[PDB]
Amino acid sequence: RKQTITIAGIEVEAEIEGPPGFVTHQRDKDRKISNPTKPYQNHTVNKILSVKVTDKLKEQVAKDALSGGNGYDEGVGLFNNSIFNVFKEEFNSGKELNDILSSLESVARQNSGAFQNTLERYKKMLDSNNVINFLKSEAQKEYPKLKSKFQTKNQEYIWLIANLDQSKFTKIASTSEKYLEKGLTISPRSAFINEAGEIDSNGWGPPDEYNTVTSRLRRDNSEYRVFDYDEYYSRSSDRIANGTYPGWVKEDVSEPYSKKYNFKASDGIRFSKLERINPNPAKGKLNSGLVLDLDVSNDEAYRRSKELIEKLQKDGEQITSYRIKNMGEKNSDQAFKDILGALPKDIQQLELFFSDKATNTASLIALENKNIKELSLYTSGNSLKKAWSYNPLALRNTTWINTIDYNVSAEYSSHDKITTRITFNTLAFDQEDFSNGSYERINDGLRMVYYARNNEPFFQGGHGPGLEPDKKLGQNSYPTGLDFSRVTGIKSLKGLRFDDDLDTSNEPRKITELTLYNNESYFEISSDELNEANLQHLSTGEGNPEKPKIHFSNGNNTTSIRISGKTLLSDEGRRNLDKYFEYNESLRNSGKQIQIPNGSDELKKQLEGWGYKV
Repeated sequence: RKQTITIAGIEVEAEIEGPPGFVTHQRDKDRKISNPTKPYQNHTVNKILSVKVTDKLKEQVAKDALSGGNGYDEGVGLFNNSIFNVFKEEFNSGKELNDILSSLESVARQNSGAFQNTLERYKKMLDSNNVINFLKSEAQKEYPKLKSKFQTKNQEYIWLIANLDQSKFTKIASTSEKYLEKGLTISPRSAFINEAGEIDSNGWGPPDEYNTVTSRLRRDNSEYRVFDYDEYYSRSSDRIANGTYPGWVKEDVSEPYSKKYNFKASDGIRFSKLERINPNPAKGKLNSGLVLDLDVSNDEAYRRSKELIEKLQKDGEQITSYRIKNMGEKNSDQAFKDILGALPKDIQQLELFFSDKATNTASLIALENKNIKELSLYTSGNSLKKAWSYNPLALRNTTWINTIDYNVSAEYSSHDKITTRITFNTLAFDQEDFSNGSYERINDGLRMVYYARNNEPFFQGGHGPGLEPDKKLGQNSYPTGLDFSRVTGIKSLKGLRFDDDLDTSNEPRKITELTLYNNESYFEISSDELNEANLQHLSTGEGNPEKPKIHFSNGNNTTSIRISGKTLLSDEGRRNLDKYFEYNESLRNSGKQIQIPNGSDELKKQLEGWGYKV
């Protein structure tokens, strides 16, 4: 304990602390609901509690923020970024002081987007104030006779920044000292100057040896991928499309297999083989493998499908992976439980490219006893769309799920197909899960993605892992909604459990969207409303302005909530009864409730019992 580490090329004494261990209970192992082999761990490298800072280091953090350091930011630092080098180059040409116009023609026009955000790095100090005149190189004899001569503020700012004095700026500001005492350097790519002539930033970073997300990706790309690679990088959207990996070369080898399996060139079947650029002499990882595509929306590869995947066993063959491309792109109901069930007992990779137009996750993989699991749930479209859902039990014994190849961002043009992993944010249980009218199996899956596996980066979605993902799981993201639109028995949240074993040390989970099975113009709920859960449904609530959503499979059932049985409703019964309108955009037409003609009719605001549509 109390070792020394080089934070910024300079050795400093630090409170480096042990990385947490993910405690896996025997209930997780005995219910078959842990990750199946070598439990995944999020923080592969240490946190820093504090660095005992010294002037020798906080000086270098300024020299780095000014110069661009000597790493990834070495070219967008505060006094050698791209815009500042276009001015400092032109100002060294011999032209008279009127030449600021030639830099004005370089801050509008095609450069207009790049100057406005790079100017703002200085403009938080460079504005009209008495303090700036100390921070020019030697121009104290050139500024106060020139203020009235610039033809616009967009000239005067350029003549400012081209003549700031680098050796004056060696001072870190207060907020970026506390982040350095926590062990983080300023990132030169976002450093900016404040009014007192001192440096802070919109962004920081740890030293790379202690960088959690870079060390997680540098491990997961090395072990879990089947086709491993050494970098922290995501795959590019076109490497996702072309079935190709960093450090691997892909051969199409289809035509020799076409001689054996009678598929013609147009059919939407290809074989490819991946081999490494350098083979690895070690045991236990592939030096080559096969990827078979099945472009199922071509039709020919959907007729020639189930028989093919099994022919590719009985020929005496050992395929590493499959690319079920364009699932549903030509007709939305397209069935797959037979084809996706046809696979071996061990699978290394699956690329399932779902259609955005289908949104149809038929992926009940039916417990293929292990996947070494480059199980990737990719799409050719809007991968954040709130209609995406997955069955959690369908992943039970897959060792990893692809959540590194996330590519979607604001850049891409309208007319080209991006490709990315899905941000799954809802769970879709299906009709065989609620087996004999008991919640036993749904409480394995609904504990799987909320506790037993909730330190893996896939069982998380649109908040990622939080602070200490292996020890305070209550802080992590989780899939924020339930879809029961395919399991006809479930009328409510009854018998579902959302805190595991130690209810103080992790937050009880909550949900935000709930879709329920329904078919007729009404929805009928009977008397489970006394034991149905309210406190599960409040939308990540701190006193939240927004509301949860409740939906139905048929989207138009306005008539009423219908109610049956002898039982008179308790205090909690009125609470749960209100939540079926309060959260229910399909049904906020005046709170109408049809109690059947039997029993007391004990309420004020409730209807007769007849329900025929006019």
